[PDB]
Amino acid sequence: MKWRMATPLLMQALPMGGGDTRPRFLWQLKFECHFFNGTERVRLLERCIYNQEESVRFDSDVGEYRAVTELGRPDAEYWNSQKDLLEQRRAAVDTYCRHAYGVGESFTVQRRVEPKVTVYPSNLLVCSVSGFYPGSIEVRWFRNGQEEKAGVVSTGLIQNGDWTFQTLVMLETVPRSGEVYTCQVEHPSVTSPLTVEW
Amino acid sequence: KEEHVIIQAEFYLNPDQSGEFMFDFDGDEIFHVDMAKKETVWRLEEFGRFASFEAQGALANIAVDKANLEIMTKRSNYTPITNVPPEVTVLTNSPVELREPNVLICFIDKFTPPVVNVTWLRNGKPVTTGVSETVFLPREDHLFRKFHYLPFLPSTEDVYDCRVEHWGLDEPLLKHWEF
Repeated sequence: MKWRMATPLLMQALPMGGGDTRPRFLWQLKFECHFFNGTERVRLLERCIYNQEESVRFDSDVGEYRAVTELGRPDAEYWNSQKDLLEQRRAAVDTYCRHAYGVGESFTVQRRVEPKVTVYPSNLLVCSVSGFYPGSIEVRWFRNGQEEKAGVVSTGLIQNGDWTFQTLVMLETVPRSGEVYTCQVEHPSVTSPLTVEW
Repeated sequence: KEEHVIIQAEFYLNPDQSGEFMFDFDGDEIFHVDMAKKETVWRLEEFGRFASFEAQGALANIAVDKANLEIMTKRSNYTPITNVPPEVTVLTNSPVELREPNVLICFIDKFTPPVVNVTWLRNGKPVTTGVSETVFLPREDHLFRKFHYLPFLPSTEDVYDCRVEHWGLDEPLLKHWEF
C-alpha cells in the first residue's frame, strides 16, 4: 500500500572547508514524474527553486545534476561528486516514479466520473456539463442533425479542484417553436455519447 | 506522447517559517501532510482505502528544505522573492438553481510567495460556516494555486464577496457574485 517519497539532498554547509512587509525567502522542491504512453517511458525531474526561479535540476535524460542558474553551480558539482547517490536517483524512475504509478493508477489514471448534462434557455441555449473526470472532453451542439460552428462560445475547461471538471457551451439563437436542439457530449467516462435535447 | 504527470511539491518560507508537502496529479491534489498533527490527509477520503503514506517523511524533507534555504538565502546575498499578485475568480461547482444546495469556489492563481489571507463575506457579513480550502498547489511557472470553498443556499436576496489579501497586491481584491 505505502506511497513512496523522494528525499532532497543537503547542500554543503562548508563551501570552503573548515573556515508584515519584511522580505521573504522561498525555497521550492519538485519531483516530477512524467509518464509517456503509460509506463513505457518514464522521466524524472528533480527541480530546485529559489524565489520562484529554478537554480539546479536533475534530469533522468541527463543522468546527473545540472545548474540552471549561476546560483546552482555549487549544488550541481557537490551532488554529482557523490557518485552513488547519483546512481540512486537514476533508478528512481523505477523505485519512485513507476512505483507510485502502479499504486496510483487505480484511482487516478483509471478514475472515471460521468458528466451531468443540463440544457436550458437564458436568446441563448446553454449546455451545462459538470462533475466529470478526467478533463479531456468535447461538447458539440446539434440543431436537429445539423450543427453550426457559428455563434458558439465555450467557457473552456474549468477545474473545480475536487477532482471534478465543468464547462459551459452556449449557442446564440432565439428558440422558435418546432425546431429541435440537441447537446452531445463525448467523454472517456462513458461508452456512448450523452444526448440531451430541448 | 506524454499522458500523465505526478509531481511531489514541497516548499519552505522565511521568515514566516511555513512549509507544505503534497502530491499533484494532472493539476489535482492527491494528498498533503498535516505538519502539526503529523498525519496524511487524502484529498478524497476514498483514496486512503487504496493507499497509505508515512506522514513523518514529509517533516524530515521540509527540514532539509529549510536547511538548504538558509544556505541559498546567504549565497544569494539575502535576495528576497519578487512578489507576484494573485488572479482571482469566483465560480460555482454547479449551475445555480434556487434553494438547491451549491458551492462557491474562490480560485486564487498566478501568485507568490504562498501566503494569502482569504475571507468570505455574505451581505457584508463574515462567514465561517462550512468553509474549506486546499493546500498551495504547484504550477509549472513555479507560481501557486489555491481553492477556497463555501457551501451555500442560492437566494435572490443574498450577495457574496470573496476578499483576498496578498503582499503583491496594491489593495485587497474583492470579487463579486450574484444570482
